[PDB]
Amino acid sequence: MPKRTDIKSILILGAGPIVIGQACEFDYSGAQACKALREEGYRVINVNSNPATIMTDPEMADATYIEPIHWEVVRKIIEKERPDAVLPTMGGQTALNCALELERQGVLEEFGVTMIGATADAIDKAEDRRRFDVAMKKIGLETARSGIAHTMEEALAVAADVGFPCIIRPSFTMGGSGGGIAYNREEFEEICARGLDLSPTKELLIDESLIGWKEYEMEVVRDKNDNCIIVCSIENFDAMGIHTGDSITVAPAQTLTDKEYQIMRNASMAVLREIGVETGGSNVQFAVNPKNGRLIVIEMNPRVSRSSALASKATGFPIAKVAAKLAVGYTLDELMNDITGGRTPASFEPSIDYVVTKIPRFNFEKFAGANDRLTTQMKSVGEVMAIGRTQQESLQKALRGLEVGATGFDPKVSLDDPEALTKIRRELKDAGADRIWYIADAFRAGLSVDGVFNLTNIDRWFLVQIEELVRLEEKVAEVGITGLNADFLRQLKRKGFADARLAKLAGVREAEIRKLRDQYDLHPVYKRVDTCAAEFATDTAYMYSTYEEECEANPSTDREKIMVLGGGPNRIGQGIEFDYCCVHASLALREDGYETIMVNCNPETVSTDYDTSDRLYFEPVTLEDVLEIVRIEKPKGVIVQYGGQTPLKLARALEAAGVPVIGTSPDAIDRAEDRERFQHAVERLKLKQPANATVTAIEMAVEKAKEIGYPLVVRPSAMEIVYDEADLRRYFQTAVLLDHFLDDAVEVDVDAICDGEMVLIGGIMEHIEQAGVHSGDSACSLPAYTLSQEIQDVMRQQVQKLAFELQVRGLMNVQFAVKNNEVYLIEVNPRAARTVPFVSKATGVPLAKVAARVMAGKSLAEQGVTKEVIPPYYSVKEVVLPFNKFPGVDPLLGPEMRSTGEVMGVGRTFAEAFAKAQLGSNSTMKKHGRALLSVREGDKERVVDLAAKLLKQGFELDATHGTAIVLGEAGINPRLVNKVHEGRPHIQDRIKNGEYTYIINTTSGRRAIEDSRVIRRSALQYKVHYDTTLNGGFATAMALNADATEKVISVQEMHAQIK
Amino acid sequence: IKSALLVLEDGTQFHGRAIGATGSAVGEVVFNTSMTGYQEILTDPSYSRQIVTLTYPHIGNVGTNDADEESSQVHAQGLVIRDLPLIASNFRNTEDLSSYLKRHNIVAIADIDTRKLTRLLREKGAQNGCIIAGDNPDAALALEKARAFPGLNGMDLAKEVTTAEAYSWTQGSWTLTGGLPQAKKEDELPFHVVAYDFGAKRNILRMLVDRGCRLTIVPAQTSAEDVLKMNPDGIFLSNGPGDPAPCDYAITAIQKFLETDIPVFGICLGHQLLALASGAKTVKMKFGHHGGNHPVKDVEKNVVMITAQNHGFAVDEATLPANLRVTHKSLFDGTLQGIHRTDKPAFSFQGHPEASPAAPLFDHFIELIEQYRKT
Ligand SMILES: Nc1ncnc2c1ncn2[C@@H]1O[C@H](COP(=O)(O)OP(=O)(O)O)[C@@H](O)[C@H]1O
Ligand SMILES: Nc1ncnc2c1ncn2[C@@H]1O[C@H](COP(=O)(O)OP(=O)(O)O)[C@@H](O)[C@H]1O
Ligand SMILES: CC[N+](CC)(CC)CC
Ligand SMILES: NCCC[C@H](N)C(=O)O
Ligand SMILES: [Cl-]
Ligand SMILES: [Cl-]
Ligand SMILES: [Cl-]
Ligand SMILES: [Cl-]
Ligand SMILES: [Cl-]
Ligand SMILES: [Cl-]
Ligand SMILES: [K+]
Ligand SMILES: [K+]
Ligand SMILES: [K+]
Ligand SMILES: [K+]
Ligand SMILES: [K+]
Ligand SMILES: [K+]
Ligand SMILES: [Mn+2]
Ligand SMILES: [Mn+2]
Ligand SMILES: [Mn+2]
Repeated sequence: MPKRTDIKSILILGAGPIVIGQACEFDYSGAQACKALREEGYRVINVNSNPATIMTDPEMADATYIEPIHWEVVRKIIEKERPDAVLPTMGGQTALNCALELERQGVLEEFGVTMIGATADAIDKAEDRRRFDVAMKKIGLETARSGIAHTMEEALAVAADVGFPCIIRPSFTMGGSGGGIAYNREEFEEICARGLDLSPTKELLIDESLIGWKEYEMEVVRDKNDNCIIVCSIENFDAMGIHTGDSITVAPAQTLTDKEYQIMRNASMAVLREIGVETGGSNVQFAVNPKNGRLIVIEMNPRVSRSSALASKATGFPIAKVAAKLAVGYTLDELMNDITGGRTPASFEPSIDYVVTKIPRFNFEKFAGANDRLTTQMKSVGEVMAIGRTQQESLQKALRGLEVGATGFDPKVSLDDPEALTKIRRELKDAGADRIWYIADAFRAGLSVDGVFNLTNIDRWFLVQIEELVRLEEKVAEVGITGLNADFLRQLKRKGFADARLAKLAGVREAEIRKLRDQYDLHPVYKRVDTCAAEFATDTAYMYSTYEEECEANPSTDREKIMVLGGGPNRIGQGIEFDYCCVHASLALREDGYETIMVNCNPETVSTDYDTSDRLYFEPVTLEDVLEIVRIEKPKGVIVQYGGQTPLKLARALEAAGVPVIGTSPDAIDRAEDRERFQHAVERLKLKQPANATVTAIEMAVEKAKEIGYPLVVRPSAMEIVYDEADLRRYFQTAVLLDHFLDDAVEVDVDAICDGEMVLIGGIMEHIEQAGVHSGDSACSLPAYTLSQEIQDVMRQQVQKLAFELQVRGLMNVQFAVKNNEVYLIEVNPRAARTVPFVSKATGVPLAKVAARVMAGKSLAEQGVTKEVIPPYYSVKEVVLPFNKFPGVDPLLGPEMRSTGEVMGVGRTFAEAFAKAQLGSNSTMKKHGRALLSVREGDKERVVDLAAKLLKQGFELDATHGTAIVLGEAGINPRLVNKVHEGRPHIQDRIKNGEYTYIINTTSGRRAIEDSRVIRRSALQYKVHYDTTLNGGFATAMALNADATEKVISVQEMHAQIK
Repeated sequence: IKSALLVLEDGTQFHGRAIGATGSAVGEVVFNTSMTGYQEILTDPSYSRQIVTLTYPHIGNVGTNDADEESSQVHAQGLVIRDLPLIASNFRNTEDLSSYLKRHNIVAIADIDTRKLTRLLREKGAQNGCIIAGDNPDAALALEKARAFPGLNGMDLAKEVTTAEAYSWTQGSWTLTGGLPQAKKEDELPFHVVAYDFGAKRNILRMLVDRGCRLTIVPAQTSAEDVLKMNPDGIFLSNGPGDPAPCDYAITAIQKFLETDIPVFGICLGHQLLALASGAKTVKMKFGHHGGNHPVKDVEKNVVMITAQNHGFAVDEATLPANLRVTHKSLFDGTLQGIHRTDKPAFSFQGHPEASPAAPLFDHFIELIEQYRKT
């Protein structure tokens, strides 16, 4: 059947802020869904609280809502837009979850909204773990022996039954959220308590262990006619027991016989039929006993996911696009296959002639105290993908593309460490993020394949391959550079060894390997992705590098090309924000007429959607890889300022190699990025910077420290604030630059553009949290909500001075600190910053598109973008922290960034924006109850007011000793509460018992912090809203006066208010 | 350094590594897009005189096992792949690939640009080639032998693989649990089908059994007369290698059954013969259909099937006789995939049906055979 006509308008539910387990994939999927529907004449309405998405770009849809993803809010949206249908499968579990709440609240009924893609019942059937398990048995498919639990006593009873270790999986969660592996009763109660609480349906599924079996996934699509295809198969590298998202995985499956494959493929299909997925895609997970092919169904996700994005990139089959069309009545046979120049229908099973490898990206180093072992709950923050003709080639390219400083299998331990074998063993038995490297070290340390297998359960098929790489590395080391003859070098390159890894081996410079390659004329070729193993030609240029004979790049000799360097896998501090800019650069210059080439290997992004650019090279963003492209494309210009730190770091080298880098020069970038160079410029400019010093030795610091003046920011050559001499030392022990810490100052970010002729202020954002709390983790407002115009004008002027002095050409970002009516410079980032997307959304100006043009040669005047835009509404940005993923961490803000994502709040007043932002951030704040106050000395003065504002709003108060004393003297007599050591009952008790609905807790001083840790941890565990800064608490107070569900506005409308 | 080299008629050279027997192999070169199932492809008679190129780079990850043998032997002239894995890793493997190829005395080459090859074959259609594995492969020789090859156009290949003397097969399908079952006893199979071994695959047979069919496999040329003599609930024309065209023998026979109200079911090559005997005409494809992800529509039901294809020629839909109704077409290329006699109990499928435990096809056959005995 063709497109449905009893439907005109469709509401698409977005995923919300990026978090671990639910990331970019949904902006990729969401955009695809918009695109798809919009191409089919539907009127599209969508909601997504996350501004850094392409999906929320006004030009992508009819009605765009950047509002808190709360059912009430959505209700308002439904009531105001009257969508005929609702597509809830393109937005993670947020979207599933919301769809179902809406439906449960009768909102859908009330407005006649039909749910498409997947019905509510089907979703439930898959998301309710008990139902799911009942379906499989109904279908005769096997599952782990298990029990459902709604309570702890039930949980324990299941546990007695299945034994330890056992696996815990909550209903209505994903990415292992709220789950884990229990090896003992203790662990068991902890995880169960957590998942029962996190489960939207307060339900757990508890299984017996299959730890170590092989883990597989299949991507399935099914139309209303019952047509049904496997888009992709995935074999996990890491065994069952480590979440698919935290595992290294490959496409396609490698160790199943055709017979097992078919059985798995039949099962997958049946699973979809039983669940009821009739018009969309689904991911089916299985477990296979390597010893006898025994197959067990694990779960199913009735929607798009991180695997389907991966699968889509892996095969060139746009899962979400197709699915968005099935949603509207189309059938597979009716749709054309995207990359094969519409020459074949979408109704077929892809076939690939290469190997795809995906590697998760972690950020453990940002989480002190965190359990860093891999388990069933996702802990990764991103992922990289690679394509190679061989698994070997595939894997090594992924490694080098991970952005973790590896060049392949770089060693972790020393050959001569007598303890190594022991470290290795550990790392192998109990996997961490580094395991892959330890596997190579094991082979260097003399462990056999069988020995590694046994500790890891990783299929030998894989293991032997790594071992063979090692032995090749060893030869490299023997023979050295002299042994690096064409045949050998070619061999090595075929197994994907990087010039750099080889260079370390032969003890020479990466550049020397590169030269050798030039000499020998040993360069890679480019294959194209086509979904069909070359059975049909493709008119798409989606390419990957390999060492083979025939090249398919066929670059145009025709146009002026522009290259955009992507950021690689996402990481904390390096997220979707940068990718958004990349996409815009591309869209804008393509539209302008250039041939746009995109270089990136992040499977979750829109950047890596072949639709996004003219040419896509799905490759590691490194010097080697880039140069090879440049070599053949001979581009007019290369943009290195939009992908974050990754491309930023390649800048000098690229230019050194003759690459035509456009926009702010690499040297200019350096001026800003190098502290010294930087202080000189400030000096030159006669600006104000905090006092600083570079200290080598201890005593040197203590002294210098006396000059500078405490407190101080201790940034090495992981940051820290030291208050005194003792502190100084104190740090010194545990642990360099030294900067006076600007206490009680307001932090501001400013995004601007410079074309060498003029400077455009994109936006001035005032942080809620003061300087000392990383900008990446601070909430902020555009326009500022407390700074004077006077002082903003001063920052404006400094921005201009700096722009010119540094020779910025494109985007720039400036960070100041305001104290006592004085502006202080904190730093300059001569490139696109993470606030860019938010600023664009808030001001209606696509800065990235503008700066890109500038970079390419079109001035600000020529473009007609020369005046700063100050919107008529407030825009507030709030963040989302991953602390709940790492209970061992003290959920406290500070000078280092830990947030994974962000949302935006739009309001008539600051209070209103803030309120929306806060709700959007998944805050459990309530407009009534008892508040706990426990603040540091410095805050003792302003607290009174806070206490009073809380009192007015109808809250009751509790406070700890010192705080109480202060409040008493001010006339406020809170109910006294015991510090844990003080006695009972104390805070933990009270927090634990639900006594609080809000907590305000501030702390200054390493030791004072370590002490108060317990308040913060309980607050988090118990879901009580908490603020760790006084500014924050005030903001929360203001928000009490507002109603985030009162009014909604589309982005079109917001923009339309701009004069 | 155990060299190997594959040369195309056209002079295109591919240098790689020997991973099979020492020697030379010549034949028409084809590409198969299947990601799994290499063993089954190799042991398919459909591949006689053919040089098989597998698009999926790693070939042999699971080793081999008898159960995965589709015939009593390796019918592939040679094997061209990109990478031969270091090990085989599957609970079912009984012998690594290299070892197996050696045993079956097959000349295989590894380490070449299969993708480039594939594109060639696809762009300029099939080609005859020669593989040379040994000490100092002679490119000129290889080119020679390549050019020298007759060709498959107009080659009756069915005669070369068919069995010598008829026989019974009462073996059904494999199971994970049961593996290959024991052969059923005659009184255990309702129906009695006579299968024309045009180089048929073990799967299909097990499938017919699975459906109550006790079968008597007969050689290619066997005479309808001789056939008709066994009072067969039905007749089945198996899959096989080469050109159907020159198999006058079977055509003749076929027509003979066609006068009868006996149910006739053809698969692949047999699908072409039926066609022929029904008056239609067969063409030789540019590169053919080789793989396991081929979309085929059942025009009648408007439903798509993902199938397994292993054909070099096809039946011309333009030159069909009115007594031939089109039952299936290829979604990839429109080609004809199946037909039924408007006037008789005879129909066929181009693809190669497979067990769940196609079925529709198969079932029909049975219902047809029943209707016939119910008469
Ligand atoms: N019985 C089991 N034994 C061992 N590991 C298991 C078992 N069930 C699931 N797992 C592991 O836990 C993971 C997450 O379970 P899954 O059902 O996929 O949850 P989610 O919906 O959160 O992704 C799997 O990818 C696998 O590594
Ligand atoms: N001297 C200082 N006084 C106060 N806060 C500062 C000072 N130096 C840095 N900060 C804080 O540390 C954060 C990180 O410093 P910055 O130089 O911007 O680091 P990064 O390179 O990580 O962006 C700022 O956003 C701010 O909260
Ligand atoms: C996974 C995203 N959440 C559940 C769907 C948790 C933050 C949004 C509330
Ligand atoms: N703006 C960052 C999140 C703030 C968190 N409520 C805290 O106060 O620590
Ligand atoms: Cl979740
Ligand atoms: Cl078992
Ligand atoms: Cl050598
Ligand atoms: Cl930034
Ligand atoms: Cl933890
Ligand atoms: Cl080659
Ligand atoms: K409706
Ligand atoms: K599920
Ligand atoms: K896994
Ligand atoms: K701040
Ligand atoms: K910085
Ligand atoms: K070669
Ligand atoms: Mn799931
Ligand atoms: Mn899962
Ligand atoms: Mn900064």
